[PDB]
Amino acid sequence: CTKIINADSEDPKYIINVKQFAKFVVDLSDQVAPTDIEEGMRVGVDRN
Amino acid sequence: LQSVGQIVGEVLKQLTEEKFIVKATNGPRYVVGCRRQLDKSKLKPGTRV
Amino acid sequence: PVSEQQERAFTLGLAGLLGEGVFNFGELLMHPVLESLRNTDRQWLIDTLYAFNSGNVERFQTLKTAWGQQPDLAANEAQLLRKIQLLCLMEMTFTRPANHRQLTFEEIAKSAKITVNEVELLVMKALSVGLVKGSIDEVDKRVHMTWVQPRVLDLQQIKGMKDRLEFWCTDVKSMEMLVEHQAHDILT
Amino acid sequence: SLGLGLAAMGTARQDVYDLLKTNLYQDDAVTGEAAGLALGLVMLGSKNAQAIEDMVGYAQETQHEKILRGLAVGIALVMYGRMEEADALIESLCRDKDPILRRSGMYTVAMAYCGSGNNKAIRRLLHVAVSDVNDDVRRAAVESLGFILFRTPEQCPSV
Amino acid sequence: AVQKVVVHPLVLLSVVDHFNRIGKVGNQKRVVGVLLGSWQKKVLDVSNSFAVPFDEDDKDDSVWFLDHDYLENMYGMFKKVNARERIVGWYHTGPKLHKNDIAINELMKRYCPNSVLVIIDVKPKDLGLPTEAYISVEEVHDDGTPTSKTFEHVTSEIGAEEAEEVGVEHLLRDIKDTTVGTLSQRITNQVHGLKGLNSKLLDIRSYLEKVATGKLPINHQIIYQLQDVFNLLPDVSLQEFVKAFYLKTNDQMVVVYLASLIRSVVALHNLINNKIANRDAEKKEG
Amino acid sequence: AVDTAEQVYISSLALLKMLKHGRAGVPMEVMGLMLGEFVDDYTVRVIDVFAMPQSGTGVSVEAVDPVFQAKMLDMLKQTGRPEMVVGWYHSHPGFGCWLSGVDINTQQSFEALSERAVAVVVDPIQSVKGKVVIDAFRLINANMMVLGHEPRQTTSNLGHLNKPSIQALIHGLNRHYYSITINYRKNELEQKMLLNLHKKSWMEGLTLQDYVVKEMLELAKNYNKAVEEEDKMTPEQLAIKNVGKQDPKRHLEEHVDVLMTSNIVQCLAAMLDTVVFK
Amino acid sequence: MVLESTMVCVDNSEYMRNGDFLPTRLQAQQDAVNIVCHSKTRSNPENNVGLITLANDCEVLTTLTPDTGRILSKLHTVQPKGKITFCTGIRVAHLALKHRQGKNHKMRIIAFVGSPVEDNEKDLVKLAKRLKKEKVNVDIINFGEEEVNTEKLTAFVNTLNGKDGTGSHLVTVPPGPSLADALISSPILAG
Amino acid sequence: EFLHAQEEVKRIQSIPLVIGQFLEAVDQNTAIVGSTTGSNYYVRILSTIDRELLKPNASVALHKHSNALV
Amino acid sequence: ENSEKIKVNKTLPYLVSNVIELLDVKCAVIKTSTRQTYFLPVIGLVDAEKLKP
Ligand SMILES: [Zn+2]
Repeated sequence: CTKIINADSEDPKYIINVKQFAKFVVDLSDQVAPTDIEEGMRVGVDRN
Repeated sequence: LQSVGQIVGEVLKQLTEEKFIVKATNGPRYVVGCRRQLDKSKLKPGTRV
Repeated sequence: PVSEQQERAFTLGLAGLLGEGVFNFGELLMHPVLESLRNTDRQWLIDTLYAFNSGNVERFQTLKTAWGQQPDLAANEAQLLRKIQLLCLMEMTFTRPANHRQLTFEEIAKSAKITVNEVELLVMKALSVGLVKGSIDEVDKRVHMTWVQPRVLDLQQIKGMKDRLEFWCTDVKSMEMLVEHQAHDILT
Repeated sequence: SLGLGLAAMGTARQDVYDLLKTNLYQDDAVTGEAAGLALGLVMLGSKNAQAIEDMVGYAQETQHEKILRGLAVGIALVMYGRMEEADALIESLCRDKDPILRRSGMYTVAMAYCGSGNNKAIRRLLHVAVSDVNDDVRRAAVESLGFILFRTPEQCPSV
Repeated sequence: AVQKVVVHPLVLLSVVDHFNRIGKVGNQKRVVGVLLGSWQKKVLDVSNSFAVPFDEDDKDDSVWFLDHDYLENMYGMFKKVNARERIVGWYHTGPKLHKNDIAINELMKRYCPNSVLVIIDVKPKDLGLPTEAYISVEEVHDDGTPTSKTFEHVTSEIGAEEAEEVGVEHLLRDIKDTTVGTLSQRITNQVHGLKGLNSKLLDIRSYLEKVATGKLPINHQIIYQLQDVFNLLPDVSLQEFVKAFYLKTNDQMVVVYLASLIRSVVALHNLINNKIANRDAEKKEG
Repeated sequence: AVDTAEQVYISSLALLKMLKHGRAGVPMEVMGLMLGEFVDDYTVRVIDVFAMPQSGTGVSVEAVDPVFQAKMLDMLKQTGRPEMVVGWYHSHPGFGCWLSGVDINTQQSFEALSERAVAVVVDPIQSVKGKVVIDAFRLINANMMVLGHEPRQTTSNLGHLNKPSIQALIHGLNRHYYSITINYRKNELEQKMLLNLHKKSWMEGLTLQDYVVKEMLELAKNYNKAVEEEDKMTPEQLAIKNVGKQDPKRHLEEHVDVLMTSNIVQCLAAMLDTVVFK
Repeated sequence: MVLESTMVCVDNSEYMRNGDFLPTRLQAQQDAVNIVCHSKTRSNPENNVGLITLANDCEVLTTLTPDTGRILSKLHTVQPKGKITFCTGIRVAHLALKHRQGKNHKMRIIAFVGSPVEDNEKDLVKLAKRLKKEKVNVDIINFGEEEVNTEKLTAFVNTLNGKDGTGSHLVTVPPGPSLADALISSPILAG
Repeated sequence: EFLHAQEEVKRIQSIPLVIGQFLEAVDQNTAIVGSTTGSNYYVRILSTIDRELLKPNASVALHKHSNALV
Repeated sequence: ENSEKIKVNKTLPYLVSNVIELLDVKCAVIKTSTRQTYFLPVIGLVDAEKLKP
């Protein structure tokens, strides 16, 4: 689990603070809807 | 792209001319050795390395 | 043009080499192209130029040098006389290593073309130039000195052959074999 | 090939030797290793220079180690009970840089001096086991010491 | 420039592997490859290198071909693997340097501003080191030799690597002070006595041989100048070196004595340790 | 159709290139393609290794560049002889030698491409000439699991394979893979040149000038002898001690060999004094 | 798409500086190379063209390539001054064609001679007999100036193509100014 | 072989060592120590080191891979 | 370089965080959100002048 803080135009490049680790610039997963992912929303990121 | 960065740390003391005890800023401490012309005179303890 | 260069070499043989600028014991003097052209220039003057560098005092050649070229030589005769005295001091050490390198004060007096009593004063002046670092003993004014720089080696480097080098090296390997014979089992 | 060579061991028939050479020249080491052992058995005790030359030459040119290992046993088998006839070959195999050829040389010491307490065979074996870094060659030397001392086995445990 | 030429061990092996790769054809008689290294300082260190296809012909040594595409494409791909890696010179086998080398050198000079030639020998011999370092420059000789363009020898060294001799040295090795002065003295006498004599012998032969085929016995100032530097010691007769008497001879006795007096004390410790070891410990009938 | 304890022969050049490339990319786990030779099932020898340019994707199959492989192969064809790549060689810094699901996905693609598909895992843990942290692994098929994974026709080779055994981390992910033995490929002149360049070059072998010697030696000889004078008191204690019950007496202070070697080698300088020179 | 690779030999010399052919002999030589590269490209895209000066230095200006862009760049800033050394260049060109990995492509050499060559006629004839054994077609277009009648080259071409051989045309420089198109027509008409 | 093995014992010490503090000796040839990380480990003491130095907690160099009291 | 840059930003170890300071031999010191400080001999792909402490 991690918490989103922002979103960007074109490739969203949502940047997420894990909870103590780092600000991670993670792209959305292939099998997800971009609209469903939202700024200021808790999200789950696969480490691998 | 080839360069891989260097841990920033402070020399706690000079164990020997070959090896100086240093502490990484994050906290784990490793005894370390100087590289080439590292000017050990300017590597006196209390210098960031 | 051989003749034009021989004419340039006539000047090189005369004022050009008479000038204190060139005196290298044949580094330039024994170079073949200029010396053959300088053969047209008086041979005795050309010989006198070699004589100052390696013949040192060459008192007979000193009389000859005035004959070889009155211009330049007369103007710098005192300075050149000093240079040959320095050349004589360098000559003993490089030409003779040990043994003959050590020589009497009187020979240095002849080498500096000065009186033997005067040479006690004169050797010090020649030693003073200190062109080459060495060890000098005034018991007989013998040289037996350390570092010296020869402009070129004499003859065909006969000292470099079995006269000094090479022959000694052959002796060493036989002694190296003696070390092997002394301790073959240890070599394993 | 392994069965035919064992069945024809000591016959020294030219036809079996030629067929074993055909398997040797097949260039397949697993079949070739069987052929190499068979080649040694058929010519065991032969002291045949031509056979030893063919095997040593093939071993030098054979890239596969498995063929070399089978050939190595074969070279020892051909030189059987020489006692001094194959000493030059034994020196050459020990001299050979390849470890498997050196192992064959230790085996050649054993076969040439089988049931012999000859000091010369023991001495060469003694130096190689200490000198050779390769463990397989060192192991081969110890095995060879047993074969030579079967005739006098009282001293066999002490070494 | 090119003050020293350290060559990494991996490159030293790479030349030998190429010789085996072209071992099928012995006609070339040499192995030629682009030498890639980093000019971190005046010291030049060779790193990973690749071999450009090249043919050397005995016909006037003018039939020489270097593939521009192979040199450019491989160097670019290798540079992609290492940013530090850059063309620093070229390497060839054939220990006697061919006359064609200078022409190949001019192409090498174009590719790298201060390139160097390393004459590594795939078949190693004895003495010194395998790589030979030569840099070709154009200048006016002070004495006056025409053209004065020739390769100049430069110091060469072996590079540092980790876990490299596990493949090779693990079988042997002799890292101890046990063999110091037991065989080490023998090697120096073996080469300084013979190899040092051989180079001097080449010059002594050159007194007539240099006249016959050499550039000149009286040539290359260092022939006499370096030899005279080697003759820092006089070389004959009085010498005044080991014949110093009050000087070196007296000192040799003081140090030899101080070194020797320990041995009498040394024997005492070793002998008594043996006496306790055998006279008491062995003698335990129980 | 049956696996065996096959031997992988690593040429010195391939091993040297792998560790050097691995050391450079140890932080980023660099990967490369191994130019091996499939001479026969029992023996596989990697004659050469080449390093893939660093790829952002990782050690994954996608990271490998098809265009780079084709052009590199063409260069190998023009100079010397090219060989079909046996498999992918790569470095995992965190776990000396280990296997991963990501690794198997690339390994499966290489297995589809050829047969042996050997994978090597070199790492930063190292020794000057005694580490060999590198290990080689080949996956075992789930369908093949019902059949014996590796039938052995030779007992001794299985015993040699048994000596490495398994690593505890490797044991955790061992299932679905089988370790394959790796041995150095035969080295002859290659061994000889490094051998010539070891004592003569890697170790100090000037030889012409190989032979401090009389300046600090007097200090070292006095200091070691002083240590012996204090140390010899412990042997003096042992001889005086009744020692009815065995007790440690700090004997074997030794240093006798160290003094003997130093004094004798310096005394051997007499050969330089009157024989090597005049 | 006939597969052929041509190691052309360009000439850079004080003679080439003369502009009797076109505004400049070098520019005309560059134009002649341009048409042959275009002709090879029309015949097959894979066709490789490579060129080098045969004067003073006879290395490889460009390795043979299907793309003609490298050929054009090498022609630019050719810089003319070196005395002609055709014998070394011709030997280099023949072996260079063998050097190419794609020997399947037909091997041909086109050369330009701007100055008389001071070589023994027997020596070039000996090379020409070796070239005949190599069986690589060579056609030479002399540019601006040449040895009178190119007698040594005419014998060299005959030795290269004797016994009902290809008889590749040898073009002696047309006296005075010559149009590049006039020079191009003879090779296009026949090898 | 003895000399080569003795060199190997010296070699483990030379590689960069993480700093550590000795805590307790369970038995000879073993120890419990806290590193700069602080995590307590069942490390093995090197044979050469004098045992008397080990008893005060002091500071003990730890091999990075082994964590042992180098 | 752009493809590597895109992959690295996307990757989990990008650890985007502020630069503690800017240095010259052209150099940067970055404290990652992991709270670990690293000095980079090369300031980076982005322009040194563009980067702000
Ligand atoms: Zn992997």
